[PDB]
Amino acid sequence: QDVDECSLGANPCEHAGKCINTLGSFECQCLQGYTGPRCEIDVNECVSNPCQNDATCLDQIGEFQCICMPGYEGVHCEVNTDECASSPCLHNGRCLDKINEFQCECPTGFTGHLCQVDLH
Ligand SMILES: [Ca+2]
Ligand SMILES: [Ca+2]
Ligand SMILES: [Ca+2]
Ligand SMILES: [Ca+2]
Ligand SMILES: [Cl-]
Ligand SMILES: [Cl-]
Ligand code: NA
Ligand code: NA
Repeated sequence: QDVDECSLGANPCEHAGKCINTLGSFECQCLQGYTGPRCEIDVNECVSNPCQNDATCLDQIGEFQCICMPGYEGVHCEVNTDECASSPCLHNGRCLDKINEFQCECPTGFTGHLCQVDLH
């Protein structure tokens, strides 16, 4: 004789998991982001510290999201944004990459941060 645990008053599977009856026991089909025999674990997607460079990790349902510290980008904030990519230095100035910052080394005779000032 078998008792259907799923048909009973309450659902033994936590977090809206699907209850599937078996002979002798029961099993839980968990939703994305939940684990355990009764879906009682909210999987920590931030447990392995996936966010890099002092970024903040958000433990979400079935996913993680990284809030990047200024100057960094990407899903894991792994990319140090190249501020020289957009070519900010006018009149062909040398660009030096920093954090959320660029450094223009202006040609002769220009100045100073974007090399826009013509000294004539
Ligand atoms: Ca059963
Ligand atoms: Ca989670
Ligand atoms: Ca940078
Ligand atoms: Ca600047
Ligand atoms: Cl992210
Ligand atoms: Cl300037
Ligand atoms: Na981008
Ligand atoms: Na300038």
